[PDB]
Amino acid sequence: GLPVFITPGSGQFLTTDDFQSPCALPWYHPTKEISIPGEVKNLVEICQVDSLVPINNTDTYINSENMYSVVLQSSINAPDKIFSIRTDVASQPLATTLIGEISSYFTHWTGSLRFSFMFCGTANTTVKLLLAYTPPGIAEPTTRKDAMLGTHVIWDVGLQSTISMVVPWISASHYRNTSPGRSTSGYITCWYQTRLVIPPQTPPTARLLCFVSGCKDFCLRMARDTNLHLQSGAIAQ
Amino acid sequence: GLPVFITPGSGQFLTTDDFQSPCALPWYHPTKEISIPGEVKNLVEICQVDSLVPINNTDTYINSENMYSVVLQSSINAPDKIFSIRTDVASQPLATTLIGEISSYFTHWTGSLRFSFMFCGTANTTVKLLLAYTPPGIAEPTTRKDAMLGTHVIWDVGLQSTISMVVPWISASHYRNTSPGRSTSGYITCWYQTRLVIPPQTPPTARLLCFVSGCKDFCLRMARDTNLHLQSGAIAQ
Amino acid sequence: GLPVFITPGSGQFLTTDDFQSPCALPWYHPTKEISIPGEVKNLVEICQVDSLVPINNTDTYINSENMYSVVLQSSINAPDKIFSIRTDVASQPLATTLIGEISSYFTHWTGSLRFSFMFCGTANTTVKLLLAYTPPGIAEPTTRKDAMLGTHVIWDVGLQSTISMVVPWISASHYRNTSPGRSTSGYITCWYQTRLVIPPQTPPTARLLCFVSGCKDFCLRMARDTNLHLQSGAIAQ
Amino acid sequence: ENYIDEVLNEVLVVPNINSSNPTTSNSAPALDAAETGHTSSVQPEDVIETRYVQTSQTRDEMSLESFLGRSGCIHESKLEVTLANYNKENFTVWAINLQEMAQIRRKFELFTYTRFDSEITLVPCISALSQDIGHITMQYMYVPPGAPVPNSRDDYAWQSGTNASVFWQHGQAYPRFSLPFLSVASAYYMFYDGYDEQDQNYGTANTNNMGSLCSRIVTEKHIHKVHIMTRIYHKAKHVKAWCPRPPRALEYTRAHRTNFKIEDRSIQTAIVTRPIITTA
Amino acid sequence: ENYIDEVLNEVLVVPNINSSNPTTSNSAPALDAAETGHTSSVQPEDVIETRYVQTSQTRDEMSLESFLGRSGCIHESKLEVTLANYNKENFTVWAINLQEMAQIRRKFELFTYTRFDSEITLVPCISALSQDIGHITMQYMYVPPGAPVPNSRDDYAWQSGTNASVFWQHGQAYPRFSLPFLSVASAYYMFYDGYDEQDQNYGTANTNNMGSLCSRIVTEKHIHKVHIMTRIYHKAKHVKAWCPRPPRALEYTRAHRTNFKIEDRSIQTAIVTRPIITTA
Amino acid sequence: ENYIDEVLNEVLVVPNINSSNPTTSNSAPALDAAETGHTSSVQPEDVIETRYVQTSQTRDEMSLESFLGRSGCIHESKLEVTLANYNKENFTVWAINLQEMAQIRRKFELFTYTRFDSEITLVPCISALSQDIGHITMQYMYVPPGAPVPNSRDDYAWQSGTNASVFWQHGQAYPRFSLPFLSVASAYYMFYDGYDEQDQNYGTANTNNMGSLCSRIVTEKHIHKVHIMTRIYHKAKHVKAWCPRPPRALEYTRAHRTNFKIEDRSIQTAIVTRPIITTA
Amino acid sequence: LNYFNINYFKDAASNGASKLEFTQDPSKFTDPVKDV
Amino acid sequence: LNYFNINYFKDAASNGASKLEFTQDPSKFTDPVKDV
Amino acid sequence: LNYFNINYFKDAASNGASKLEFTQDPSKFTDPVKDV
Amino acid sequence: DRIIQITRGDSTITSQDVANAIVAYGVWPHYLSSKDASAIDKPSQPDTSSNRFYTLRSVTWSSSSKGWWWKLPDALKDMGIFGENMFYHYLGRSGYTIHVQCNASKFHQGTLIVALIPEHQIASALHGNVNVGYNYTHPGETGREVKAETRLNPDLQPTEEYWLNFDGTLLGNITIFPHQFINLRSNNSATIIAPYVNAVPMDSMRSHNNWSLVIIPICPLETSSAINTIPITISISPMCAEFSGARAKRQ
Ligand SMILES: CCOc1noc2cc(OCCC3CCN(c4ccc(C)nn4)CC3)ccc12
Ligand SMILES: CCOc1noc2cc(OCCC3CCN(c4ccc(C)nn4)CC3)ccc12
Ligand SMILES: CCOc1noc2cc(OCCC3CCN(c4ccc(C)nn4)CC3)ccc12
Repeated sequence: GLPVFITPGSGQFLTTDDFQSPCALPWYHPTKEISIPGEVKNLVEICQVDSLVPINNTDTYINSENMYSVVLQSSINAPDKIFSIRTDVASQPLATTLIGEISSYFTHWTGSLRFSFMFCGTANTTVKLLLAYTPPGIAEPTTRKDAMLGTHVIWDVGLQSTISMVVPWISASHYRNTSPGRSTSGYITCWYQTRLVIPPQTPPTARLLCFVSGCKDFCLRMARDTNLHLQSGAIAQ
Repeated sequence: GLPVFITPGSGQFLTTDDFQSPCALPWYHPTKEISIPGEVKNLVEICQVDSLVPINNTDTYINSENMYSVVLQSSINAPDKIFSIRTDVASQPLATTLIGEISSYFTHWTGSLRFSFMFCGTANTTVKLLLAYTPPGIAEPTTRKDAMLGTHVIWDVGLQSTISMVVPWISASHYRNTSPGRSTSGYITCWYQTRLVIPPQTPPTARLLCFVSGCKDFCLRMARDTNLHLQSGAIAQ
Repeated sequence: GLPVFITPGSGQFLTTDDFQSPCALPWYHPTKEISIPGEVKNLVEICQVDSLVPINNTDTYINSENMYSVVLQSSINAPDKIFSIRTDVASQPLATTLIGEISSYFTHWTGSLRFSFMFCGTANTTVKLLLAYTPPGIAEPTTRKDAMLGTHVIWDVGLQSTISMVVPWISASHYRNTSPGRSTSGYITCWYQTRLVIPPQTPPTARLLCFVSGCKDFCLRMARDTNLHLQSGAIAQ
Repeated sequence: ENYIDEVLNEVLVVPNINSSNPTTSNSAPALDAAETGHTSSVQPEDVIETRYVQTSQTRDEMSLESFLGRSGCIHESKLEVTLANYNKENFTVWAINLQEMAQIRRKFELFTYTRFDSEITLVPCISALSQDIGHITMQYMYVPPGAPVPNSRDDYAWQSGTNASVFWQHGQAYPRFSLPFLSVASAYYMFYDGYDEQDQNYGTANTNNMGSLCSRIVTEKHIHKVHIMTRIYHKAKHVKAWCPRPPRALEYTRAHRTNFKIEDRSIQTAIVTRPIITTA
Repeated sequence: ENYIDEVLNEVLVVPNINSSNPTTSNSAPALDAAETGHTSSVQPEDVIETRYVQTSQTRDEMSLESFLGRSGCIHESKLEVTLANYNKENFTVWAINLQEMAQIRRKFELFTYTRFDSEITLVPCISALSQDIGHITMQYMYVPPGAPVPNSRDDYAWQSGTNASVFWQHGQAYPRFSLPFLSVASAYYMFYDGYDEQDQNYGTANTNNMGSLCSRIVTEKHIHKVHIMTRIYHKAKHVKAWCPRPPRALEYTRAHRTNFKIEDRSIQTAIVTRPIITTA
Repeated sequence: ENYIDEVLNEVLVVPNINSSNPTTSNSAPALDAAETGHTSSVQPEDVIETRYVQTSQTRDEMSLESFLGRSGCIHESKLEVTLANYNKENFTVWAINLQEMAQIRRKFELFTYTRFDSEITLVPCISALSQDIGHITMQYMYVPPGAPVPNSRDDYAWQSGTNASVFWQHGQAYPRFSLPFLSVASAYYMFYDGYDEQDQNYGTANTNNMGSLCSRIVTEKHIHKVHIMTRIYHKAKHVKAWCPRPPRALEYTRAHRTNFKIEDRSIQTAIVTRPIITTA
Repeated sequence: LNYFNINYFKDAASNGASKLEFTQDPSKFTDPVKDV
Repeated sequence: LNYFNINYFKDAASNGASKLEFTQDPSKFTDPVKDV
Repeated sequence: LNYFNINYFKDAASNGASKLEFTQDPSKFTDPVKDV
Repeated sequence: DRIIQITRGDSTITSQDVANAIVAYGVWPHYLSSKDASAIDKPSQPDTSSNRFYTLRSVTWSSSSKGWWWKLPDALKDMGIFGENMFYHYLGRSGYTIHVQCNASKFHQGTLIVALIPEHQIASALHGNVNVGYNYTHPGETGREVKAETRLNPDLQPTEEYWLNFDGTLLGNITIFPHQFINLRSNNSATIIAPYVNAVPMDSMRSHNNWSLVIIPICPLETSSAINTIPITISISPMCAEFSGARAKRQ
């Protein structure tokens, strides 16, 4: 018998270990793999797909589909805010989205985010909007001037419905926390660059949709259980 | 003493393990092997031998030898059913047979089955029968037309008593369950293609025997205890 | 610390194991071997030496030296039995002998046995005896004819006192049990081929001695504790 | 060269950000149509003047193997041991599902189909209800569909002639063993849009039927009342999965069904309401 | 190249199904005579137009080694420990058979002759009948035919001078050891069509007599009443078998005899009756 | 080529039986004189017409190493623990002999001289006489001739500064250790035809004096009455022996003496009487 | 430096966690492009 | 990949489960053919 | 196949059971022959 | 090509309708080799005086007959030199050619199963602690008829349950044993050649029967003919028969 010496940790069940273990079904030969389309190798494949942000989370629109669109008015000639969003990604509203829910399965955050916007108004309706990400260490911008001084994209609605802008990863440290709580990653704020113009006899109001995905940039680390789902009771057999 | 670290599972008795173990009879030299005919290396060798199916399982024929034959009548001119069988192999009636009993020692099922039929009537008696396997997702065929639309063999009794037909493995998935219970593997149904014809002064009724084996096709996996045998009391010393 | 996994049997004391173990007297250098005549390497060396069989085990001769000889008479002209013996080797009477006692330390039996006989009568006395081994599946032979139909040696007393005959290993299976109890290995039976003839004025009765050893043939296996010795009380310090 | 590169956890790397310059052109990469069903191709360097940064970050941890490869509880079986001739009772039976505990269920339900070998790990605990405990040994036997199901602490089926059983006794460390991927098809179904032959039981109910995990206390009749609670843990090893689906938004009602509705309770997502959309 | 090919469990393969075509000929492969005692040679491709399918399936698990190579219970020995000077009693004796527990018995009785080495595994459990247990050590000694059989917890034979004994004490893990194939002939007999020298005791009784397994509690007189139940488990290693027989159809009555008849009970196979044969 | 040939246990082989033919000659191999002290040379083929048989049998198991190389009990030391200030008592002392237990004694007494290394294995068992046990640790010290012999559970000699001691505590597995062949001469004497300088103490008493095995309970004064029975087991390793003697025919009376006579009991061998010699 | 790994068991499934191999998309989620 | 195996014991029987070798019939159950 | 053996200890006696070497009589028990 | 002629001794058998023939377990009978042997004496091999066709007393097949069996070497107990060689030695070994013969008309129908089963250890008739008595498994050439009657000494009798193969196993799995079917419309003879088979090189011809021949009709014999009852005849020839350990004759 070989002299051997036992070490701290032995006997212990650690959830995240990987060790070998006798197979209970020896000699069993598993079914052929076959070809199924759409294999996922890596979670980031999902974070990289456009998901719709529940931008309108008011108590009034909550459980409808209208939570997913914002409304623009021809009634307004003005530098008015339309909406704003915390940019951290496990944050509300964006936590519900693909990239959020997944980020919510990790404790660490980094990359650039791709916000794309689709204008759903009449083919003959036109507007120019300002889309702005204001970096952290300051308050959510209260005016068009204040917002525009940051990173922005002026969007002109025309033949192509859509535009994508990006919030660069700009941060003190290489990674960020998915549940920061006090610290912010910045804001993204939408304004009227001109006005929503309409012809005769066409709807005065038009909607706007909002999407997020990650860039090549994006990465998550330190896997943790998700905060966006729970089990209250017991589950029926 | 070498530093070493103990792993989950240790101490455990697992029935299906194979590890080494000191021999309690060291130096003992076992008796010569010698030649005995009929070695079996692999269980499938048995599944490949024709066994007789207890095709007539009525309460009336049960514990006799007559459970093993079916009776044909010259009295009938008609497209009549003679008998039918669930085709799953751990199923009744075929569970009792070689291939069944063995399949009953595993939980998984695949291959083609070879059903052979021997006509035991007078040398001068003649008939033509239809033998049909109707694949799953439909009900046991109620009429000759309905049955014949599936995989079949029209059998003509003549000098050679016997015919073998086969139920191809035709199934959604590569393997099936030996105890499916709700799901079926299909049916095999025997009918009169013509009529049982007889000369003067020869018995009006003739019997029919039925056999199963597996084809080169056949395989079983995931060994489990058998359902076709039990121990109620205790066994005498 | 190296990941390692504990196996069924561990912790156990098995009498027949051989494993290493720390020496409690490290560095100790044992005394020179020297030459002593008569080393034994293997137990069979002993089984191969002639031992005297206690052929006369009657209650009347028991604890004497006379248990070891048989008596021949000039008074008899006849095909009379002289004595007989069970041939199994752990059997009575031969269990007491070298080869028996040792066979009694194993559970398995095989080989040929060498029975040698020494005639102790007067130099001028003469006889011819029949020595017979009757193989199993039949009863101990009751008559000279019955005995002689088996394997035999007709022995003629003359200048050389002794003769050796052998019971061939003849058996169903390669080995036999040293404690068979119901099954027999056969018998060995001694008869008068002629008569014990004497001159004038010489003792009318003469003795006969009987020996056993094993042949090159012989082997024992599966070591077990002996049945020919016990410990009733305790042994004094 | 892959014993090294994965010891500091660096195979699978994230691209660098390149420097970028003032653009003036007819090429509008920021402008696409999301109507196509295609996610935009724009990268930071396309819409803003960026610097060169060498990105050291790693996707290893985000791999399917990292994510499913942690064990979590899939079942809790309580054995309340009675002494009413002790043999009529005192056994668990559990039909085997990844579906009765929400945390791991949500994770695998991120995909439509999944395939993998399994590491089952056991954590038995004896709650002592008498002055003492004594010697408790337990048996866990896997009883695949069709195998004889034990009806008493008694019955022959614990002989486990061909079944796999694993034994635990008080003081022994947590049992563990591995399973090979067990489905009859090429992958496990996390969702099923179909019914049985009888046109009933919508859903996963139909697909993966692994049979049952049966527990029994094996130590013979004795005097101490105890409870034994063995918790079952499951790690996925060697994993592939296909067809990502959106993540479960609501509490789980029932196994093998997507039913979300609950009695006399408002239907409640994890989204959180705001007073007004111009303020974050 | 066989460390690899058996790690994914692929030596021993199943043939492919070839494509097949409309046949018109005097060659009737479907037509044979089963009177010959020969099983038919027909294959799917012979009687039906088949496609080409590459069969990945494996017979490994169906090998004699896989099938007999799982341990199952062959004996249960209960030791009720008394204190009536404690030394007059308190030992098991068991004559060694694969014949007293039905599950493994049925399996090996699938063949006429069998040959193999054995792995015996022990599962002792102390049922505590007093307030406590204390220190229980047990001894198990193999006592081959002819060896002195212990008559008391006392007697010298537990000295085990040349016999093999194995010790267990509470808290130690399940003992295990291996045996070499022990018969005196070339294989073990599962059935025997003959009697003893005395023309008595039909059957296996005659053939394999392994002697006995003897158990004793070795801890000296003490105060706690307990029961010790050691269950014996047996795996076959290194196996060959010959002459397959049909499988046992009925419950087992007695060891070493094929007797099936039982008192005041109908003789009951595992076949199941139908109402009528034109309906499945 | 000897890692292999001894794994199936085949070095040391038995000769084949050759074919033999009808003999007619002046050469009488069956005829010898056993008066010479020589065992006969006759072989089966000499006195009977034999066939050719290839003998596969093996003498390995019959080797001196196989036969002595199994451990068996040589001593049983009971320690009854008192609490009468606990330190005045509670120690074993045993003078070391292979001579106090009959089973191994008979085996080695098959030879006149023997030589070998020893493996001592311990099987301690605590018989609990109180409601409980607590923590029992034991010490076993080898005290060679001349070393100070402990007179109390107390005394300094358990310091064991140069002596070898081995410790056991409840729950620890069976202690074991090896000894090198310890005699002062070239072999151990199983028998001695001589006396001491004083012309007294006939026999083995004189020869092998190994000193003594001393046991003590080391756990300090406590409340539970217990008994500890440590049984000593001995395997011979690396063995040679010389000059075989006939095996002991009668029960053993006393150690170190061949005395067989017992008081008021008939002197009883293992031979068994017959009614008459013409019947077996 | 680097690290040592052997498989101690006869069956595939006993083996520990698999090694990682590159994302190698193809872009089939983000861009399944019929005319590229 | 593949796997490592050594025998740690002196006796045949101690060794673990045997390796598999081909069915290699001959057809002696299904076709023991006197004229083939 | 065959089997692996190393000695783990510094002293002769610690080593396990010895290997077997041939009977090689000489016939000194059965035939110690002064004229052969 | 449905013809067969087998010549064994001074004996030659002929059948004009046969189904091939079967060689048990795919091995032809042989004499016992030097490698496998145990008994070290020179075997006696009677050759033509022993390995020849011995044909036993015939049995009658009727509308009611539910089966029969014989045991080997037992059935040959009283047959010629093979018989005598059987009781003069402890040990013997032999293979056999078994030829079962039943003929009828093209106007009869019936079907027999002819099986040769190794170590056929039958079952006691009743429950509890019974066994089967030596005499009842050693009928000689006459064999056991399955009879519905009450019998002499029932605690010693074997079961009459033939569909249980007498062994407590399902008839109709009776196939994994070497067998043929005699089916009147098709054949006339059944023929089986068997090698010695046993876990030992030679055994006792007296106390152990290596084989049992069992024929039970699985298709009842039906006819409109005047002869509604026909005989089945068994002839079996030992092959490569050898004996050893000779002594006097056991009775
Ligand atoms: C003697 C020990 O036996 C066992 N104790 O605990 C055990 C646990 C076992 O299952 C292994 C993991 C499986 C669970 C089945 N499962 C699925 C399948 C389909 C769906 C829709 N959801 N989940 C996929 C993987 C198997 C055996 C034992
Ligand atoms: C110190 C430990 O001693 C033992 N404890 O438990 C043990 C179990 C043992 O048997 C090993 C397996 C054997 C059983 C005998 N057996 C047969 C033989 C013939 C028939 C007809 N049926 N079964 C074949 C294999 C041997 C020794 C011990
Ligand atoms: C700290 C442990 O110390 C010990 N515990 O148990 C022990 C046992 C020991 O003896 C080893 C075997 C010896 C016994 C002496 N013996 C003889 C010698 C002559 C005769 C005529 N008969 N037998 C030869 C071999 C030595 C030390 C300890």
